[PDB]
Amino acid sequence: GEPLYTEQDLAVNGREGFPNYRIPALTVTPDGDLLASYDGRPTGIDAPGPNSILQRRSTDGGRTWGEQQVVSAGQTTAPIKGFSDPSYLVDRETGTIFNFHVYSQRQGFAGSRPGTDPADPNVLHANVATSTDGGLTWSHRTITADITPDPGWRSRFAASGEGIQLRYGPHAGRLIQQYTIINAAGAFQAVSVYSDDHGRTWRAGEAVGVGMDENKTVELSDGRVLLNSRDSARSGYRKVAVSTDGGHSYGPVTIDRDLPDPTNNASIIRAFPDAPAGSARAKVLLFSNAASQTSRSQGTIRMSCDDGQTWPVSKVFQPGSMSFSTLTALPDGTYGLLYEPGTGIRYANFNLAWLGGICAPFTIPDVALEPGQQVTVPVAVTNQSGIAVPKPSLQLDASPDWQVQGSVEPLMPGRQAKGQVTITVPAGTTPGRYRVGATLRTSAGNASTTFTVTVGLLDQARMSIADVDSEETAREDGRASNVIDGNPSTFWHTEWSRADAPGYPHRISLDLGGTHTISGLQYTRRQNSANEQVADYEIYTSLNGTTWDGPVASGRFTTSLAPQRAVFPARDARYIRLVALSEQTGHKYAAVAELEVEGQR
Ligand SMILES: CC(=O)N[C@H]1[C@H]([C@H](O)[C@H](O)CO)OC(C(=O)O)=C[C@@H]1O
Ligand code: NA
Repeated sequence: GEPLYTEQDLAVNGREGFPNYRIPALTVTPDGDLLASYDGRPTGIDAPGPNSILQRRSTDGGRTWGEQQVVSAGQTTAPIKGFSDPSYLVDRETGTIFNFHVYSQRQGFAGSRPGTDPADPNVLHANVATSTDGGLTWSHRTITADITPDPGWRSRFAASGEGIQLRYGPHAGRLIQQYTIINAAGAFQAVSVYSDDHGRTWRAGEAVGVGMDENKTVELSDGRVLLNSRDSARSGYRKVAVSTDGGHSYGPVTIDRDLPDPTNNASIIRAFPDAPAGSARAKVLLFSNAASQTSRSQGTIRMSCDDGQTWPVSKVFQPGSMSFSTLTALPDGTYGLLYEPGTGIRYANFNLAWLGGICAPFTIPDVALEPGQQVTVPVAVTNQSGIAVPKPSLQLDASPDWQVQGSVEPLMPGRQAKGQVTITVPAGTTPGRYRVGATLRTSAGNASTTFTVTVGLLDQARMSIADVDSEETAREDGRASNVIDGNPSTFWHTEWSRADAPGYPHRISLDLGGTHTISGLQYTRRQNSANEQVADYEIYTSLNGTTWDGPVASGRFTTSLAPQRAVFPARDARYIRLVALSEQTGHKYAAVAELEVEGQR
C-alpha cells in the first residue's frame, strides 16, 4: 500500500545523564508495548566501561516514548562494575522478558580470563535480567558457569539486539540467545545458549566456526535455525551456518557474498513470525546492516522470500553513519528498527510498501567475451510473489560506453520466467572484470541482481598453482590457490607463523591448464591489510614449466586496492610466474588477493 518510513531519536549523546549512548536492543512485549534498551556509557567505551543497561518503553506502538530508566546500574566508583550490550528475549508462552548483557569489573571481552565464579573480577561475566511484569522491574543473575562447559572458554558476550523463541518442531518453545566466546587457541567462536524450561536454566550448545563475532539466529519456514554472523577476520561480508537440531549445533560456516558488511553487528528476523510452518509467508526474512565493506554507513534493509537463500530486495534507510541496528516485527504489521546514527540511539518504523520490492529473485550467468564482441545471455526469474506481472522490464547498469539491453517475459504465479541480456563491449575496452547490475522493474515492486562480464581474461577455474615459495596455512588460510578463486576477500599470504619463514623475494607460479596466447597479469593486493603489499615485481612465462622466459615485464605496483595491470607483448604460454621482489614499506610478507591473466581463452 502506502509507503511509511519515519524516525526519531531516543537517546542523544550528552543529554539525560550520559556522554555516549550505544548498542541497541528492541522488543515487543506480549502486551504490544515496545521496549528499547541500550548502554549508558559514562566513559564512552565498551566493557570494562562502567556502563548501565537502560530502557525506554512505548505504550502506543512506537509513536511516543516514556522516561529512560535503569535496568542494570553501572558502578563508576571503585570497585568498578559495568553492564553493557543488551539483547532482549521474550518468552511469548509464559510472558517473562529477558535482557542479556555483560557484567564486567576489571576486564572486557579481549581481557577476560578463564574461570566462572560470579565474583571473579577478571572474568567478563554473562548476566541476564529477568522480568515477570512486562519489563517494569528486573531481577538479575550471572549464568557464566551454566554456559561454560569448556574450561578453555575464557570469554563470552551475548550478541546485542534480540533473541528468539522457536515455534516449530520438537524443540518448540526453546529460547535461544546468541553468544561469542574466546577458546583456549584464542579463536572467536559462535554458540547458541538456550533454555527449554522457560528461562529457569540455560546451557550452551556446541561452539561453531572461527573468526566469528556477534551473531544472530532466526527460525526458517521448516524449523531450521539460520545463524548470521559478523566476521572478526574482516572479510567484508557476513558469515552463515544453519542448525537442524534447534540451535544445539551448526553445519559449516561459509562467507555470504550477497551480504557486504564492514565488521559490524546486524539483525535478521522473520517478516511474519506467526505464519504457519512451510507457508509462503513463513519463508520471508528481513535483514538490517551497514551495506558497505569499508565503513559503517549505507544502512540497508534486505528481504528474502526463500528462507534466506536469495535477497532480491533491498532499500537504504540511512545513507550516512549507521552502526548497530536491530529489527522487530510490530503487532500492526509494520517493523521497528532501532539503530546507531552516530549521535546515540534512534528508532524508525517502516512498512513493506516502503521497501518496494517484489519477491522475484533472478539470475544472469557470468559471461566472458573479447573487446568488440556481442553476446546474448539467458535471464531466469524465479517468481515467488504469487502475482501476475504482464509488463516486466529489465534495466541494466554497465560501463558508460557499453551497449547493454534486456527484456523479460511476463511473470506468472508459481512459475519461472525467461529473459535475455545482450551486451556489446567496444573494441578498445581494457581487459578486466566488469560488474553489471540488473534491475527487474514491475508495478508491484523491483528486484535486482549483479553479474560479471569478463573481457580478455583467461578462465581462473582452469588454473592451478604450479609452485609457491611460501604460504601460511597453520594460523590462517593464506593458501596460494586463494589468488585464483575469483574472490578479492581470500588471499595468498606467505608464511608468517614461524620466525624462520623466508623474507623477500616471494614467488607464485600458475598453471593455466593449457597453452594460451597471453599478454598481461592483473594483481589485486590484500584488501584488509596494508603491510604485505607487493611493490617491485617481475613476471616470467613458460611453455614447459621448467624453462622460464623473461622477465617479460617488471615495475612497481602502487598501493591501489583495484586490480593493477602489468602488460607485455602477446606470447604463447602454459605457465605464468609472479616474482615479488619487495614490499611497499620493506616488510617481510607478501599477500595477493587475486591474479587474473589477460589472454585468449
Ligand atoms: C562486549 C563488548 O566488547 N562488545 C562490543 C563489541 C566487541 O568488542 C567486538 O564485537 C569484539 O569483536 O564491539 C562493538 C563495536 O562497535 O565494534 C561494540 C560492543 O559493545
Ligand atoms: Na582471492
